[PDB]
Amino acid sequence: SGFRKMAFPSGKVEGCMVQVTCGTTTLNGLWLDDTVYCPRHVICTAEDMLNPNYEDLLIRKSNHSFLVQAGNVQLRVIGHSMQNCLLRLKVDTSNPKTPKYKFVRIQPGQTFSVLACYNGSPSGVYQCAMRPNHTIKGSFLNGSCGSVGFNIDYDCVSFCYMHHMELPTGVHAGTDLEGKFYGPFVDRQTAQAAGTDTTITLNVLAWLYAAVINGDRWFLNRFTTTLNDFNLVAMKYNYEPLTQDHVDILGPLSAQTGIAVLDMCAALKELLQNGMNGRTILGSTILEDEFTPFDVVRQCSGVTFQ
Amino acid sequence: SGFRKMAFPSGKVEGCMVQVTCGTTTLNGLWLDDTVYCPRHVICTAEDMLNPNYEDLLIRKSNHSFLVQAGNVQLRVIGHSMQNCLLRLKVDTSNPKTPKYKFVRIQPGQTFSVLACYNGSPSGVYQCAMRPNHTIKGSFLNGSCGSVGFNIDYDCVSFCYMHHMELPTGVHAGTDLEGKFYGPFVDRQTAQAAGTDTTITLNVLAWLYAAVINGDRWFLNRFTTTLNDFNLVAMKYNYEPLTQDHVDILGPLSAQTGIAVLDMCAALKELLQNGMNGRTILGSTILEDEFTPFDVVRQCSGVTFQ
Ligand SMILES: *[C@@H](CC(=O)OCC)[C@H](C[C@@H]1CCNC1=O)NC(=O)[C@H](Cc1ccccc1)NC(=O)[C@H](COC(C)(C)C)NC(=O)OCc1ccccc1
Ligand SMILES: *[C@@H](CC(=O)OCC)[C@H](C[C@@H]1CCNC1=O)NC(=O)[C@H](Cc1ccccc1)NC(=O)[C@H](COC(C)(C)C)NC(=O)OCc1ccccc1
Repeated sequence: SGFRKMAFPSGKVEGCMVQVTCGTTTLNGLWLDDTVYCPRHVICTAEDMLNPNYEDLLIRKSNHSFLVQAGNVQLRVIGHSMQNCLLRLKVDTSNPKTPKYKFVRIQPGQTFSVLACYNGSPSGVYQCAMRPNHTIKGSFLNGSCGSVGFNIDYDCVSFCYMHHMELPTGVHAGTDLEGKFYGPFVDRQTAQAAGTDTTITLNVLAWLYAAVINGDRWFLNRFTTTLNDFNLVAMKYNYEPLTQDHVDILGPLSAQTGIAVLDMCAALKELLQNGMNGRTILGSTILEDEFTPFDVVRQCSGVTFQ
Repeated sequence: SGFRKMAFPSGKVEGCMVQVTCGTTTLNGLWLDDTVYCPRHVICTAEDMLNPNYEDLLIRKSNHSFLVQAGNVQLRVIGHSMQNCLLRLKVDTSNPKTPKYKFVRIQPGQTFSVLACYNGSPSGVYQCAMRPNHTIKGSFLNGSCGSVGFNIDYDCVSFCYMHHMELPTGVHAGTDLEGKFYGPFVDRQTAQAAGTDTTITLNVLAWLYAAVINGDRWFLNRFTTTLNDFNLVAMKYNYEPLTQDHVDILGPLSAQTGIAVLDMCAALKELLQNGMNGRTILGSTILEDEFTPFDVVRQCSGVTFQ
């Protein structure tokens, strides 16, 4: 029993974190086989973070412009190239701790673990959702750039995020490991703001199923709803519209609990309209939207506490 | 910016997790140097979990009664002994991945990271506080026994918890790494219940400081309180009494924000009496009590957003 925001074990990722220095700028890099990946803003001049031309900045660099440190060991850079908003540095040594890995671009509403890092040294690990507005609600300080997000399946690490910047609202923006930003953001310190965010409906429903699996039914009701009638309410409360695909994704959780998806939607409709009446769900006074259906299945028992 | 429940990176601990089997019972063990530590209830007969006499059960075992698996490698047991509620198994191989480590008994209100494990395989990592009633609000399923809790300072792992049991309320009980239970619990399936819990006042105050450091002041007020007058209110709302030692611990956070501890106590008094008026603090609609002053200092900027 219990239900916690749970990150993946971070060991396979810790073995890949290095420090990258260009001029007086230091940030984190990710070392896989003979390549080190890092945010390309490491090459920005101290004087110009507003209008960098990265092609013009990079052509002025040699391999020995870049210093790469893995623990106390210096890695010699033997090649470099830009890929979108990252740099790919070739080094003289393949990382002996390289795990089985893939690069994946995650989708809005999906979750991942973040390994917060400073000066190539891992400091903490926590779970994040990719928000509908393509930001994450992370926890990052100066020095955290190049920290990575990932998921693990069996023994394969799926890297999905590298950290680049903080927006005015205190939320975070970054790229996949091909260097393409999540959302409309750009790596320059020109004024940018996160779009309006939305509550991840699918995740709220998954979490209500988690609550039932774990033994709590207080918030259910005798009613049902149509998908379209639910969506009228969803719009009012700034929830994402529910789709048939989302209904199908919830099949396994529905089956384990014996609660039809549209019946759980009716329960959710009532919670939105009436509130929770001073009660909690899985220890929460609010409706949680950062657990996916996959996350619920991973963490909860396969046997419902009936 | 941001504020998240953040666990320590788990790699140093993952390298120590093994599987221990006696008869048909399998659980997790912790492998450090040439010793494997695990819950002694691994030796319980399938028929008797109510009244085991562990001395009588253990004397009936040989070294080869115990099977220890590290990944796909079998570790030969060459000695065994009971220490309180754990078994200490001596094995033929010292763990080459043994980190610098200490065993520490943590105190109520303090936090640690839990590495949830099944069949010797780490599955997830999350942060827990030791509750005043000596339980933790974990997330554990069948097979999780022997999962460990820890903190990390510099490169030293301070192990503080090994998991043994779940109580009727869905909360968790276990031992330190000397095998002594936290709280009045015993490792037998005789009826037991967690004592009434209390809110960790020191942590709530630390978290209010975190909110100020990160830029939010909405909940402050023009008032102060005496320690004793605060405690009258604390009793009413089931908060731990605040002591001068707790006031002294909050010195550094008070200094960084320019908010005197008793002034923050007045702010907290008002929040208890009046509620939060539909507002949130660090994204929370309630008062969070699972971040210590140390946790706040670890995670927040050393510069207040004034
Ligand atoms: C990682 C690098 C670093 O630490 O540099 C030293 C400050 C850092 C990660 C953030 C630090 C605190 N929390 C974080 O998540 N990233 C940066 O500082 C970004 C650096 C950069 C990006 C692109 C080109 C060149 C440099 N910059 C930002 O995150 C910046 C905010 O700066 C700080 C110092 C306040 C964090 N964000 C930004 O410029 O957003 C666009 C914007 C929005 C509104 C007004 C102006 C600009
Ligand atoms: C770890 C071992 C395991 O998985 O065994 C197979 C079930 C497991 C961890 C819990 C599983 C689910 N969540 C957990 O945190 N621990 C146990 O199952 C404990 C085993 C044990 C303890 C002491 C002597 C011998 C065996 N037992 C319990 O946690 C038990 C609850 O059992 C389950 C199966 C429902 C989890 N708790 C208990 O007996 O508490 C005392 C009590 C309270 C009220 C009425 C009767 C007894």
